[PDB]
Amino acid sequence: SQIGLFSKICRVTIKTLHYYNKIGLLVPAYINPDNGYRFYTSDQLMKFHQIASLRQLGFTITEIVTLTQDENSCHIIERRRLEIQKQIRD
Amino acid sequence: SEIGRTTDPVRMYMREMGTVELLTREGEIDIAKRIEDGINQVQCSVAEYPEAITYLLEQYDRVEAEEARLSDLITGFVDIDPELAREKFAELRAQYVVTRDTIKHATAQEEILKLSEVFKQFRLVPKQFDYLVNSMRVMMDRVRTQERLIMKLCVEQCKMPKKNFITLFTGNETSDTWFNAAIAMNKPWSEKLHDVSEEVHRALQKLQQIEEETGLTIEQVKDINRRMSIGEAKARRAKKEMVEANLRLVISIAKKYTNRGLQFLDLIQEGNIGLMKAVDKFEYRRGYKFSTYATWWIRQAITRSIADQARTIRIPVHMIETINKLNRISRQMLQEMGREPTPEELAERMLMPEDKIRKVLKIAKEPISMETPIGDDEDSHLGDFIEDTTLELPLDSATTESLRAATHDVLAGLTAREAKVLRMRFGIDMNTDYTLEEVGKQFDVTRERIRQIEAKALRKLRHPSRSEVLRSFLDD
DNA sequence: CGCCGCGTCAGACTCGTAGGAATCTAAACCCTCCCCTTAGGGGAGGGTCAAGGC
DNA sequence: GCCTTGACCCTCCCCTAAGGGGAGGGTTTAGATTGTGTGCAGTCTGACGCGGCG
Repeated sequence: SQIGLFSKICRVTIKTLHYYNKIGLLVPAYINPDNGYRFYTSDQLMKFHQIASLRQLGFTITEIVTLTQDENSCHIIERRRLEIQKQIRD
Repeated sequence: SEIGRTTDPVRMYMREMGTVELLTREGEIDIAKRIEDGINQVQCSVAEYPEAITYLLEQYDRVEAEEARLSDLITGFVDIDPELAREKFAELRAQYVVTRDTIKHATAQEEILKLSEVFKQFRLVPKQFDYLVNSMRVMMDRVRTQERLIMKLCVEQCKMPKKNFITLFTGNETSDTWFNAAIAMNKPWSEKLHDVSEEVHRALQKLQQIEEETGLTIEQVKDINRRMSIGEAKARRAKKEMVEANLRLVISIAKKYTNRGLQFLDLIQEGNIGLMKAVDKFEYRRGYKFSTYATWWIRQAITRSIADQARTIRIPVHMIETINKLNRISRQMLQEMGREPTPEELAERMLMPEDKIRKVLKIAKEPISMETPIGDDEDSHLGDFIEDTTLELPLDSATTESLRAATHDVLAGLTAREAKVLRMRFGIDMNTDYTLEEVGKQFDVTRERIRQIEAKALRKLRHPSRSEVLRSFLDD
C-alpha cells in the first residue's frame, strides 16, 4: 500500500505521513530503495490508530513517541491530566 | 544509387531508415522471443557461478522478514503473489544445497546443468538480474586484468612471444609448474621475466584466494562468461532489429510536435530514445501489439524533451504543464465568448488565484533575437538599441575621484590618530573596513575609546571650516 | 590531357520616427527540499552611554 | 584632555510544533496507429573548379 492509498485509508494528509516517518513515529513497512517510495501495511495502520487515539487527547507528538516506544509511562498520562485540568481552570 | 546527391540529414535519415521493413504481428512476437531467449541464455550461464544464487537467496530471506518485498525481486514465473515463490525458492534451495557438496570430476557436470535449467524458471526484475550480471562482469574483469598483467610484465621485460606461453598454463592453476617450462627453452627472452619470477607471485597467488572464492576453474568462469556474452549479444542484436523496424512509428508520432521549439530530427532522436526504452520494457505475452505500448514511451520522450530543451530560458515541467493548461482554457473561453478572457475570469474557470495566473502569463515568453530588424530594415537591428546599463558615467567617475581627493584633503586636516581610525573605520584607501574592536586591538585600545575618537573626529569634520568641500557632494 | 559548359560563390549609399511577431502544446503518482506558520527566546557580533580613573 | 568599565542597546540569524504549501524533479502509462512537408523566385556579373567529350 503506497502512501496515497494509506493516507486515504487513514484519512490523513500525505505530509503527515512524511512527518511521522521523519520523526520516527510511524515508519513505513518497506521503503523502496531507488525511488524512495514508502509502502505501508496493516501493521502500520494498527499503529496509526494508536497515534490518533493519543493525539485526540491532546498529547504532544514527543509524548506520543515516549508512550508508544517506552511502556510503564503512567506519570506522563498524569502530567497530561493535571495540565488539562489546569488549562480548564484557566 | 542516391549516395552523394543530397545534403539534408532528414533525407539521409529517411533514406537509410526505409531500408528496414515493418514487422507483422508475428514478427514482433518472435523478435521478442529472441530477446527473451538471449536473456534466458545469459541467466542460465550465470547459474554456473554459485555466489549470485547465494545473493539471490539472501534477498529472499530478507523478503521473508520483509527487509524488502519479492515484488521487487521477481516479476513473475513462467512454466505476483508471494505463495508460489515459496515453493520455487524452496525447490531451488534444495537444488543449490544438493549441488554444493557433489564435486567429483565428471559427476560435477550433471547437477550444475540441472540447476541451470531449474534456475531458468525465475524471470527476475531487471534490477537484480542486472546486478548479478554486472557483479560477474566485475569479477571476470578483475580476474582478467590480472590475467593480462601477467603478460603486461612480460612485455615490460623484453620481446613478447605468447603464441606458446599458453601451452601448459591452462589447467595447472595452483603453482609455477607452467612457469618453469619457459626457461626450459633458454632463448634470451626466456631469461628476462624469470628474474621477475618472484614479483609475479602476488598476481597469480592472488588467484590463491579467488579460486577458493569461486569454486570453479579459470576457463570454466571465463567460458560461462563468454556464454553470457553470446547470450547478451543475441538479446542485443534482437533489440536492434525491433528498434530498426519501428522507426517509422517514431516519425509518425514526431510529426505532430514539429514546431514547438525543437527541430524535426531532434524530435525523431528523442522519440528514438523512447522507442529503445519501449523495446526494453515491452512484454509480448500480454497479447498487445508493440505499437500500443511503444507509443506511450515515444510520446513521453518527445514531450519530455520539448519541456526540457525547446526554450532558451528553461521552464520546469510543472510550469510547462500549467502554461499548457492555461492555454487550452484560454482557447475554450475565447471560443465560447468570442473574446480573449481577462486573468480575472481566466482564474475563475481555472482553480487558481488571479495573482498566480498573472505571473504564469508573465512567465511564458521566448526571447527576441537581437538580430531582429527594427523598422523591418536590414541596416538597424534590435541589438543596436540596447544599452550597457552597467557603465559608470564619466561624470560619476570624475565625481568619485574628486570626492576621494576632497576626503583626502579633510583627513589630512585631522590628527594622525583620528585620521587613521577614520580611514580604518571606513574602508578609505584600505581593502576592508574595520570594527571598533579591530581598530582598538591594532592600537591596543578598547572599543569605546575608538568609538570616542571617531565620534570626535566626525564632530570636527561637521564644522563648516572642514565641511564646505564635502557638502558639495550631497543632493536634495 | 586539354578545353567547354555547368555548378557555385561573392559584392552591391547614411540623417528623423516607427519599431516585434502574432499556430501548434498530458496526467497521475511519488520523492526531496525549502520556506512558512505562534509569539517571541537565545545568542553572536558590533555599537553606545554615561561613570569616572589618571 | 587619553583611557577603561560596567551596563545597556541594536540588528540579524536561527529556533520553537506539527505539519501546509509549493517547487522541481523522477517514474510509468499495454486496443492500434509505422516516410516531413514548407516554400519561392522579375540579380547580374565575374570568376573558379570540375565532369565529360574529343
